[PDB]
Amino acid sequence: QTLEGRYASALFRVAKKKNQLEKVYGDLESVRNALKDSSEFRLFVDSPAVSVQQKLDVLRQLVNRYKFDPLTGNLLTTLVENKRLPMLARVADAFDAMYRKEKGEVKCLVTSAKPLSAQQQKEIVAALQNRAGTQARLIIDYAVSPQIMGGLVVRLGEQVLDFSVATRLDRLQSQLLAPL
Amino acid sequence: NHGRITQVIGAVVDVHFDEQLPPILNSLEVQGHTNRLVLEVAQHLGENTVRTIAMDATEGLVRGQKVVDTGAPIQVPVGVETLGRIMNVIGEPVDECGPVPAKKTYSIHRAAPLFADQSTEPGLLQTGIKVVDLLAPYAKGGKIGLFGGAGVGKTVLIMELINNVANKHGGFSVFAGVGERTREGNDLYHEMMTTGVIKRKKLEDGKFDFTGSKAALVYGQMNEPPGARARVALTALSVAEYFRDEQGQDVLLFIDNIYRFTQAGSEVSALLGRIPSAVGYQPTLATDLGQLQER
Amino acid sequence: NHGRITQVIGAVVDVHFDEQLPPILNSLEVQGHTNRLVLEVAQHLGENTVRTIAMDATEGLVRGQKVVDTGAPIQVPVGVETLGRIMNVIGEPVDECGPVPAKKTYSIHRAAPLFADQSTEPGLLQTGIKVVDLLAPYAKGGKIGLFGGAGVGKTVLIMELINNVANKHGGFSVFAGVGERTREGNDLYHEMMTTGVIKRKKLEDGKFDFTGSKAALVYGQMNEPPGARARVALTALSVAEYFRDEQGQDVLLFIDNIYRFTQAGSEVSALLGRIPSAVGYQPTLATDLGQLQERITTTKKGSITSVQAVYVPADDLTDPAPATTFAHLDATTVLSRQIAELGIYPAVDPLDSTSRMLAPEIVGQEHYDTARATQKLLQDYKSLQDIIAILGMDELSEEDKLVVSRARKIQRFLSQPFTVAEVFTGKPGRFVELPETIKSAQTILRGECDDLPEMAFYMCGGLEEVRSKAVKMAQ
Amino acid sequence: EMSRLLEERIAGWKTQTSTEEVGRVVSVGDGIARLFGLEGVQAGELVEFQNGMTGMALNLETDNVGVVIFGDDRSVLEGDSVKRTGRIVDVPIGPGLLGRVVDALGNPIDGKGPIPAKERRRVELKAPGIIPRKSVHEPMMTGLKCVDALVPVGRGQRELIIGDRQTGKTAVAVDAIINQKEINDSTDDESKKLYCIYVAVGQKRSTVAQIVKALEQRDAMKYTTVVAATASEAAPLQFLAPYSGCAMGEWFRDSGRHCVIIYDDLSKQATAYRQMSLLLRRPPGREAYPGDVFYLHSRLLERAAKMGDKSGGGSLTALPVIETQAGDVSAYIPTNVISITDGQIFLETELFYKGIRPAINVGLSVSRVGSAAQVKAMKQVAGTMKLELAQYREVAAFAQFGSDLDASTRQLLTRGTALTELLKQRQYSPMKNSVQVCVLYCGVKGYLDPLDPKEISRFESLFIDYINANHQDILKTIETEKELSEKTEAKLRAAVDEFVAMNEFKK
Amino acid sequence: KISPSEMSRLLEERIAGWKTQTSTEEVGRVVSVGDGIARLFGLEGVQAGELVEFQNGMTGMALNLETDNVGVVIFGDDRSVLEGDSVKRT
Amino acid sequence: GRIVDVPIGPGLLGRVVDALGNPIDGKGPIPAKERRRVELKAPGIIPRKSVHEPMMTGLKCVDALVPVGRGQRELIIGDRQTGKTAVAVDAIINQKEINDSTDDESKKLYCIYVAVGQKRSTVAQIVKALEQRDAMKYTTV
Repeated sequence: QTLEGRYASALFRVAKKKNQLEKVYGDLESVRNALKDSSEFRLFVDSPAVSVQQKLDVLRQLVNRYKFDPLTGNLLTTLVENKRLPMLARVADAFDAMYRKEKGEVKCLVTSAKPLSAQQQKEIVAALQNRAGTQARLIIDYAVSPQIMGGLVVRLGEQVLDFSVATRLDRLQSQLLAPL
Repeated sequence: NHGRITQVIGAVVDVHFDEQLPPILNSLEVQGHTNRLVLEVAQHLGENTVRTIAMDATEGLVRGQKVVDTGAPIQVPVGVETLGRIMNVIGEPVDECGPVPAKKTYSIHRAAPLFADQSTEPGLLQTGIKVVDLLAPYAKGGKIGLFGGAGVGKTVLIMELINNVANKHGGFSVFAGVGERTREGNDLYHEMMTTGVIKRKKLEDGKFDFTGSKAALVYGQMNEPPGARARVALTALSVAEYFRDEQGQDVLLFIDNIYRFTQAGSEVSALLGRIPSAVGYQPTLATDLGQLQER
Repeated sequence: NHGRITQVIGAVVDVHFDEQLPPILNSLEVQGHTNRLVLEVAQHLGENTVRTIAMDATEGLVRGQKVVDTGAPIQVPVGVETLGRIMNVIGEPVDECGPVPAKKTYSIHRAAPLFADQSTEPGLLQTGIKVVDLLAPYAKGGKIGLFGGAGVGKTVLIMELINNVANKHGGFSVFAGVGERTREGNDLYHEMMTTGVIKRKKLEDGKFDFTGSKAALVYGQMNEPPGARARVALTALSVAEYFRDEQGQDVLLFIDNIYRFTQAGSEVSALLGRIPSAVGYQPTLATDLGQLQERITTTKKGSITSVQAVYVPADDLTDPAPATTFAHLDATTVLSRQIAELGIYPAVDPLDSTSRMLAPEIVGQEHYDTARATQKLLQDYKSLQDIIAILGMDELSEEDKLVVSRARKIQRFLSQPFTVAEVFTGKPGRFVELPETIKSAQTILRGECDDLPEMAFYMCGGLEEVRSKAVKMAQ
Repeated sequence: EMSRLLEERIAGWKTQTSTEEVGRVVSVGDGIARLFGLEGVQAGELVEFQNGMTGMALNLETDNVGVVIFGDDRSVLEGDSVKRTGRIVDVPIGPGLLGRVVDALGNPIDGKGPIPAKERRRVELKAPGIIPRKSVHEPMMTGLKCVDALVPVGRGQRELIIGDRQTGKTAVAVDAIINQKEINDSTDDESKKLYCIYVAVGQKRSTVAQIVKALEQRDAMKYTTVVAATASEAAPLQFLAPYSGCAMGEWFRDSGRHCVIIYDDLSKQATAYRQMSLLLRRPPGREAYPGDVFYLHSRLLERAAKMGDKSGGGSLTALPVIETQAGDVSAYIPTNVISITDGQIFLETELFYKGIRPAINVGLSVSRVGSAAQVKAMKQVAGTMKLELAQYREVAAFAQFGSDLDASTRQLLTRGTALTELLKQRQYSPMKNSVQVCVLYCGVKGYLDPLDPKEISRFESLFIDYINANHQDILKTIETEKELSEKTEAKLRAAVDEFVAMNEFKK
Repeated sequence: KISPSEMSRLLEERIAGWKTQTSTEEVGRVVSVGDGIARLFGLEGVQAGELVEFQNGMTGMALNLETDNVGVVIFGDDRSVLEGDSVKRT
Repeated sequence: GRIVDVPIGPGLLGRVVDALGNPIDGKGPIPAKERRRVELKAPGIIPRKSVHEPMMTGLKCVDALVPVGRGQRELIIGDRQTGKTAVAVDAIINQKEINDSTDDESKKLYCIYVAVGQKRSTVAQIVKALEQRDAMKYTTV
């Protein structure tokens, strides 16, 4: 639908067709992690002082100096040609949120503090029998409003299963304030 | 600099450069077609792209067409050689008598005089007309409205003012036609050549010898697009500022209509997409009239 | 909850929260700032982003500053401690007399009273002014409007009504200034401290004792942003709702230039991203006003009488703001410049003025008939203005000349020198009862004062003064 | 992690990282600019471009920054670097601006040197409140008979000079400026001295030069400063210049001194704000003006105030000026300013074409302060003058029938005509207060009724010279007591009798 | 807000490395149609005021050249034109 | 899944309700079982007939010079405070005699007063004026 949605759908389709999925799959994770860890690649992408030629040159140097497919390089050249390089992170998020999807999903998830290997195993196996997707590489997080009960988002958008304490509590209260 | 056209929307040309963008109001020359086309920058947009107003028609233009940056705004020639001649907004002559062999050129966009370089002593202008010098005395550095069409003796009043100011004050004069009828311009030119305001004497080889005359002419024809008729009065004003500053003279400046100046400004603002003011006029009306008239 | 400023546009602030959002209308305090900047949430935009309107100036803000959510809307104190005290929109006193030691605080935003909790009982007010006592009687426990341009005497009329009502009221009262001059605000404060409406006492230890006061004050003036002008009337209405809900008392509520309540929205919606209506006004021009007016209503608990001054830009009564405001009023008084240019003050147009408390089932039939006869006379005089301007009075018949004479006489008789005008008029004030006005109007209509001149009715009050002035002018 | 790659390829990457204090232009046009960077920039902050041009950080979007350029859009290019000055838009103040013409931002133009600097008070400050403010209880000597009598201007007031073009607004302003010379030179005490500020907005530069020349001629620049934002100057500078003048006057307001600012054109400020808004794509309204015009003018005019006893006691008056179109005051801007001001001085083209100059009407001109801005000596006379002029205005409808009318009506017409011919004055010729009191006493005591109208000029002049030659003791007694006791009144009547004796007139 | 070059049929080529830009400056593809107007992608080289010709024999004038498209005014009805048609320069 | 709809019936007679049929009189719920869609198709050309019955307005100038039928759509246009609401309230009040002096529902005239933009004080005054004359047993608001 959106711009990043269009580019992500095109990349998903073409990589399902011609080259492979796993190469671009690993590429998107590496690119996002470089964006979120370097702290200067982001400014290189957003800044307009960088010329289009310097942009393409640095992108081709990253291609050569890293495990990189031609499809992602053509994607980056297209985003540069259309002035959509700042939409890299967004595109990556969309490509990870339908999608990045044939092999294994990445999901967010929240607790109060450090859980244990036992209930971690239980959580992953329960979410695996619920998903029936054989690959799941998740996230841990800590937000204490939902008191301790495990809330999460298995990343496909229309499933945010809100297994929490405070949320069920407030929903119940607002339900049972109904008249008669 | 050298750039390329990216799109053409009527009289609004968007141009792309690779490095060292030109400032606003600078001039750009298109290359790759006849009828030499000049574009005045007006706005930066990003992506090393700029927007320009054309001084002539844009029919026959192509995307990717090459453009050169002159490095300065529209530069009109100045001198005593511009006396008796006619000139367009880009300084070129349209009288079919040769080029202007002037030793100098001035930009049409010049800052007004400062607060220090200004005379505090007002003084009348000795024209030589009785009703004028009696009941509506003129002034030096002044601006006089002239409400009247044809059938009244306006062109003759103009020529008399020119001749008397040239005889007594020794100062030359300028006439600017801001979107005037072409037959009216021809009539005025022939009336000047008859009355002696212009002295166009043939030479043996076939050139002309514009000897001591009393008026330069600057015509922005009505068939010209918006962008010329708005930058014509500035051309004539620079031509007059040349005589004022260097020669140190008290000159005149006749303007055929300032409402067409305002029409052209409003048109240009509508093309560039500026939101119009109360009655359709531009939001830069008083500002443009002041940029003109404070010189 | 903590949040970050991401974008700033004049009187609008876009904030970003991480964990949990605040609801709409909630208050936020900016921390890295000199003064106490407060932001009122107005919209939600996604990405956990919020849009807010600032109650003070945004000069000094930074993209990154920190903001704290108070969890509730703006809270103004209430009680008998607000009496005899000025309070800005955020409740902070600017009287330089100490803090407000009130127990309870009310929210600026409250839902209006329901349909069943209303009581439309017809009463009258004793204003002492002839024009309103005769042709536009004011309703005790209802809304009253003074519509006018600039320089027609709204502030003077409100000050006269204050002098003639609030001092002779006994109950409580409130005055809101929404984009009016600080000069007249200070003047009202000092006139109240003079007349005893405000009773300030300085204790030995620097504290103050406002016990005995009978009027609160809320001032958001021209030296304030739109956010601090579109939220002052609501503060004053909360302060009055506390009285007329808990204390059960009947209150007055004088408001000066309610039009600013819309003007602020006009200089805010462009920055909030809304499409303009006909003359740049909002699409919410009617609801933003009705949500304010429906809180003003007599109920079974207490009563709010209200007196609102409504600006009229460019002397155009067809503007959307006054057009909408006309529908919410129980009594009306439209001032005119054409009548003020004649030196008549108050410059009330008695034909554009109207009321709901003029029917014979409220006022008597003699009052009703006198009012309707005066209106008929003035309309018959208006109908001859064109032919008098072109041709002249000589073309007219004798009945029409008598009509014109009586209409000019009753125009000049419907003019009163107020007490607060003594500073720029010199002549002393004239309180006027209703039966004297009615007798004078009856006599002028019958023809018992045709012998007198026309300039003998100018600024005289009753008829004995008119006759004494005619006697003195005979010399 | 990977910064070596960018440093190697871009060749200058390490310097463009600190986008918190340095930024880069992106777009330019219509006096507006867009910058990428400057994350720690304050709103309203002053910004310095590459070529010395300056601007105001108006809007702070999520990524870009929208800046208003105090100049023409030719010294600013896409790609130019931009710095932070680290301070809000500010202007210099204090002693050092007196006798100095300056631009909107305190930069001099008359070519006489730089200007010293205080801590540079801000421009868009907030006005005072209710407690420190004080009512007006002392006058502002303008030097015009009609103004000082019927339309008195106080010290802490905001009174409007409204009228069509070519009616004598700048003349009133410059006379008000010139009349303060004797009062300032004769005092040497800044509590009684009155400084001044003259803000020109959209005014012709030659006119401003002529005004400055006439003030230097009459020594009226020791205590005045001028702020010029003319028609050639950009629109942001016309928008600012009033606020800069008000910031220059706040020093006098807050230091116990007294001042008066004269904005000679506020409609041009409003036109420039309309321009900037339409170029910022804001939604127009009535006559294309936005809704922030009332706020625009009120921000500026609400600063004029009379501080109280504990806030020093200073003051700041304000004489804003407005040009109308065919005398229409039912427009939007005149009504917006009348709803802000504390009075009104109206000017007409009819009286100015007839010959009455200053063409100050009196039925439309008003003043809320009134007698409180007058001295008792001038009260006692201007009251009678106002009453008699009201009577004359009333009974002037039937003046052609003066022969058919009673002697009372003819006496009223004669007195009114004499007063109207007595209120006239020349350009650049003010009058002291004692002289005004003497002249109006002569007028209101029937000494001009039999006298011919045209003679009243030379009559007045001779009388003035007489009381400036012999009765200086009377003048000093009036200036000291501020009252017309019976003794001074009898002395004045004796002097008037001696003058009518020693002088011959047409009647 | 999407450009004609950003539609999801060309990006399947660009991502796939297809470099079939040998489509000349003479030929373009219709992108939108309505009310006597057409909007094309291509014809980088067409003059302003130039005539162009559609599949079904009809002709039009190119007026609004743009960075991403070309605006054409039609000398006839819109029933003949439909999205996806080809246009060639005369 | 419900399209916006409102209740209908004689349970509305004598009651005051909001736009959605929720009562605001404060005395009991709305006893009505059948609902109706808000936006509907008007009836066509065939299921109609000419206007032949009068609608007694109670006034004289209306009933004589500007008559009103049953099936008409007549505008009342004027300025503010001119007697617009009073005409309608008199039209409502004139019907209580016609309805009391019959039990034929084909001859009784029921009434509906839609108050858009008015203030609740005005609506309460109108309800009071109707209750004072027993003109609510055949009207709804």
